[PDB]
Amino acid sequence: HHPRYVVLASHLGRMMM
Amino acid sequence: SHRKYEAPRHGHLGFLPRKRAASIRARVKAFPKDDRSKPVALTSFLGYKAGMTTIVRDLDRPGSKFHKREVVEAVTVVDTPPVVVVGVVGYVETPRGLRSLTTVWAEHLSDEVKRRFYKNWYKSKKKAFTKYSAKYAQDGAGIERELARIKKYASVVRVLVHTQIRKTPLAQKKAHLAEIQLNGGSISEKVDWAREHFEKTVAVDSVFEQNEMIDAIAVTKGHGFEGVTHRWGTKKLPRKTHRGLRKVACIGAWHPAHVMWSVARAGQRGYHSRTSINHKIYRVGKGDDEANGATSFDRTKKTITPMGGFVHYGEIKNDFIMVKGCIPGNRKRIVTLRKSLYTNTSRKALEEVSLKWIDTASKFGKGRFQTPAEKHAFMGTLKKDL
Amino acid sequence: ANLRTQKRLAASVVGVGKRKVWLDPNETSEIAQANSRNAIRKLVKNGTIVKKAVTVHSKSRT
Amino acid sequence: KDVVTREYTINLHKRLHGVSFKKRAPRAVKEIKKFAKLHMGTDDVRLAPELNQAIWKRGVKGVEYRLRLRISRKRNEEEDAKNPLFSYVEPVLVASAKGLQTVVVEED
Amino acid sequence: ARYGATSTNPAKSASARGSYLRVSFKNTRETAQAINGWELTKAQKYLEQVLDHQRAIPFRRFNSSIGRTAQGKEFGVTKARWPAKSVKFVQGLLQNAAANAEAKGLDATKLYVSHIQVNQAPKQRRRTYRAHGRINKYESSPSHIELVVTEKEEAVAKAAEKKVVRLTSRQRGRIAAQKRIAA
RNA sequence: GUGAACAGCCUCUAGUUGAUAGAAUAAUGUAGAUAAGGGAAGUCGGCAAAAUAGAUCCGUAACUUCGGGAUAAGGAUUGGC
RNA sequence: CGUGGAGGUCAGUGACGAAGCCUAGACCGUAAGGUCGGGUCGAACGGCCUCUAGUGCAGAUCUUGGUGGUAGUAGCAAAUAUUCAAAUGAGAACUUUGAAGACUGAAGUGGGGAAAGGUUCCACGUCAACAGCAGUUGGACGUGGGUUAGUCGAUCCUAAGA
RNA sequence: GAAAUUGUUGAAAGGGAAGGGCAUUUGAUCAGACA
Repeated sequence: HHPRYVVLASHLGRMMM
Repeated sequence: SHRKYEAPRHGHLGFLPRKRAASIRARVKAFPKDDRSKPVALTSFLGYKAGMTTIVRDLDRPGSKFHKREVVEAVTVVDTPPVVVVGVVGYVETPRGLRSLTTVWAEHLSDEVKRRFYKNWYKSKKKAFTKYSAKYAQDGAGIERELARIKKYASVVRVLVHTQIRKTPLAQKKAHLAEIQLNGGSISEKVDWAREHFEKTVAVDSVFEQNEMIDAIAVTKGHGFEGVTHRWGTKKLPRKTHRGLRKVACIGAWHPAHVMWSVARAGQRGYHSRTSINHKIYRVGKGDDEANGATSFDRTKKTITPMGGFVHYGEIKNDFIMVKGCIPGNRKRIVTLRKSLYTNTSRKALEEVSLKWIDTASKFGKGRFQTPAEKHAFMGTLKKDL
Repeated sequence: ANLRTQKRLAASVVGVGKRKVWLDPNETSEIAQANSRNAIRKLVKNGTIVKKAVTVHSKSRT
Repeated sequence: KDVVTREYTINLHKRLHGVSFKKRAPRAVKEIKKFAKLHMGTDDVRLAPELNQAIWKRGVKGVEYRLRLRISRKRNEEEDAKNPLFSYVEPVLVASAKGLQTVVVEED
Repeated sequence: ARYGATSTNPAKSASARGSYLRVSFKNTRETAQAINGWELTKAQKYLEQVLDHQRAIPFRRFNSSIGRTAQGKEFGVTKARWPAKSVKFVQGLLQNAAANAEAKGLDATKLYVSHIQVNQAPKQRRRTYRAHGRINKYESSPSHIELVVTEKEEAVAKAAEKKVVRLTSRQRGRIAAQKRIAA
């Protein structure tokens, strides 16, 4: 069977602020 | 916002689209203006490009620093055997353009000109103008009634001429066919001249003179799909560019929200139809003349062909026209020469040229000798000599 | 004919590597019947399996 | 349609000019099969093992500029062979394989 | 033993079929459509030439992003290919169909492919491994194939309806008038 | 074997010849290169690449916790018989 | 109006075909829906008067299962490299044999072991599935054979510790 | 043995979407008063 997990997390940078 | 530093655009918008030409012949869009006063004569010619060589001559240009001094210039030779006239076509002026009205062919057409009407000659019955030739019959009423209509109605008369390919060294056996406009004389004299010249040849010396200025039309050398940097000369991106650096960075703004025709994009480079202008003739040689390459100041019996033959062409054995510089096209290709469309009175146009020496060292390398007799004198006997 | 096991046994019996053992290409049907180390030891005598010579490494230039 | 044998010379320089080094000897094999077809009209061409050694004598990228060959057109004895005839190429042992022109070899 | 829609006389046909065959369904459909309606002799020379690479199968529906070729000209198409593996299967079933026809006594010359169809079969499934430890599928696509060959015939239609005309009273008065004026 | 060297390169004993293939050689790529004249004018920044390099002989500054700096810097030689 | 079930009745329907499904075939109702013809099928279902409720779906990044367009598309491009002949076979670029050219290059692509796996070891038969191409080959599938100790280990002693 | 999705056969339409509402022309298909 196929176990699954959180795909990527992080590596999305940051925005506006 | 506005671009920070200005600069001219890359490329010319008058030469769009940059696509392959429809035919290997570049077509003569415009012929010289007519005046009925002079004699009948052709306005263009057909030839085959051969190669290039070098010329040394004096300069007759009062005022310039090099007046009465030697100068070395480049020239390109065009193999031009005589052309054969095989028909006449008449054009009427209509409110929505010119329009052909009749084509009258000759009786006997050579094999190499009727190869132009077959794709698979080797398995054909050679049925071409077979029924048309039975029109001359015993009287020729049909043919002479057709010519009557051209004299009556046509305002522009042209002539169909096919080049004698078999004489040139090309492996091709099919002969080109193109239309040349007749200038000079009444509409009556024009169609008579064509009829007398059916199956007859027209040599190059009867069209061009030595110091004329002419225009060349031919299809340029092809290269295939090409990137932006060598199709439009765009700047290259810095070294540290992800996803390539031979690309145009910005291909437009957010709005209009469509890529504009003015942007540089990759695609076909080469194989276009071009019309260069203002080329001065330097020699009108004769095929059956030895010492085609000699001059008043040289005086050595040698022909125009370098040692070992023009690379990728062969040897010249017919008439030829050498012009100052480059003409569009690559070697071996059909090239059509035209008379200029205006009277050029500049000093360059009127200058008369007398050559001093034509080059014949081999173009297949760093040639050192001009004649095989010159090689033997310098080197002396070798082992392979008797 | 699949004579892979015959090379293996031949190498140990003749006492060399598999790169140094020769099997006669015209005696396939004979070698195929040799499933014992006795049989391989009898073909070596016959000449159906021969020991290839060692490649030369001459010390002359040295 | 006839049993005929002949001797040729093949200029392998002009056929391997520009070819990648790891593919010079293999491609020469293919060109001797193309050459035998052009002259004998047999789709089935069998190269002798001794010819294979002549080609591969100097590694992948050491093919000889010219090779003298013997092409023999023969009959197919095999049942249900697609083609009645087939060719067979062998090497010819000579000091220098240049300066020679094609010539027929008599059966006996 | 039940086939698809057909309209030919069963007494003059012989059929063959094969099921659960591991060959691409998209390729095999193009192969079958190219033989549809041909005479049996012509189709079998045609397929042999596709293997020999002299002719090509015109690709019509399953043809997105494939290459162009000069051998689609005759079929009116610019994209075509040479499905080797799918030609062998269709080639095998035509041979079976010819064998059945001679068992029934049909005349081997008039046969033609009056029916051929391909539809999907249960998948065969596997696993592929992707970056970041993700599993996906790597399935196949088998196909069912069937066909029928029939004797050609010559039309013998006849005995059609007369289509009697029903005249009104006003019309019959006119027609009677025309008769009296002239014969 | 070469050499200071279980560096790099070639070979002997032994072991593999395993990684989907055939055909052409477009643009854009990844990896490896070379460029006339100028020589950092590029860039936030000599980022990247280049130039130096082994061994023998000569010569080696400021400063110094007197041990170092130091392979400073700068030159010359090198094959075969 | 429609659904599962319950009490009464129609002495209701049915293996001479109940329920279910399909039908640009028909009729009734504004509608929710009811009714009939045909084809498929094979065993139990409905009208009317009442009772009762786990009682009606287009959505919830809804739950489980099945299937598409993308699409015969992206792609199967690291580790220098393959080639000629015969044999076997329905079939050979990939198996077996022979000849050739190459590589690991003795801190190896060699020769053994420790932890860990558990029969993968060897033979015979064999190719539906697995070896992201192929296969006659295989660490695959079916069936069997195989691991011999007074001396090599465990066992015995003690270390941190229990 | 339903639906999604799919092959063949038959009918029809197709200038940068398809689908729907009112009305009729054309093609196909259905019922009948009937005595």
